[PDB]
Amino acid sequence: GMTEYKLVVVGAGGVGKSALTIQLIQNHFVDEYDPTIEDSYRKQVVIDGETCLLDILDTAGQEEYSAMRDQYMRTGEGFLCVFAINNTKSFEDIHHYREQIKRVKDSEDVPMVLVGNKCDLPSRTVDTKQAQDLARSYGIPFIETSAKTRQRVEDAFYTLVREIRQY
Amino acid sequence: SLFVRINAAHGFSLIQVDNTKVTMKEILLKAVKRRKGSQPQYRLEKQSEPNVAVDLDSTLESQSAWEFCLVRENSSR
Ligand SMILES: Nc1nc2c(ncn2[C@@H]2O[C@H](COP(=O)(O)OP(=O)(O)NP(=O)(O)O)[C@@H](O)[C@H]2O)c(=O)[nH]1
Ligand SMILES: [Mg+2]
Repeated sequence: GMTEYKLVVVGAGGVGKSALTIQLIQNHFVDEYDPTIEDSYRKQVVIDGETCLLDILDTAGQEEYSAMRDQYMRTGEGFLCVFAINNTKSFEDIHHYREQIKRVKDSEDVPMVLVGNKCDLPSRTVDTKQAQDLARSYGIPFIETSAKTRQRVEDAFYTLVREIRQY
Repeated sequence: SLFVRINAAHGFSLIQVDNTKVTMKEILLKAVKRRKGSQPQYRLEKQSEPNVAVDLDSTLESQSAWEFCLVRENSSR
């Protein structure tokens, strides 16, 4: 008795895709690093006064499961492209995710947010304007999050729903 | 890598397994911890055999299946 939105969290291994998802769904921070193959979580939420069902797909950063991307990228309605602010390699890796999503969607615009996670940590190797400029080159928002402190976690997921509703 | 699909009340989880000698108990415990957190009693059912609990002491190999439903004991799939 409500609309469902299919959100997908992508990014390199260890950036905190699972931690972000579990902080949103369960209000809990996962300390362990248990690499994901694939997991989905559904939760009823209120966004801008409107109740809806989130269907969040948590995906693998490990290259061993890269063949799965074709499937989930086709039906995903909005994407969090996550890197960790202390890992420039994960920032580099954003492009290959964005490019594969673009190809599968025949170069359409797709609801998407660039997420720089682990903003609670003191070590920062990705520059703020560098990240803002990557987001601007893709035409998408940049949001700094922490799955540990919950900073901007709802903002990141709810922005996708706001975009899906308008598109 | 080998894995099994666990269908639960609010989504699915793919659970890695080293081999088919793993017990069904080990799979259930991994699925519950990921999806529910720290600990209600749960059972696993074969996808093609609803409403029957799998023997948790048996091996994955003995089940001849790679997809299971995770169900709270007072509920159904
Ligand atoms: N300090 C801090 N640690 C975080 C944050 N998010 C995740 N972590 C930590 O980073 C590690 C990896 O997190 P996880 O969510 O498993 O990463 P992932 O992107 O899902 N990895 P994979 O692609 O293998 O599934 C864990 O130890 C987790 O606690 C965060 O915002 N801050
Ligand atoms: Mg993960």
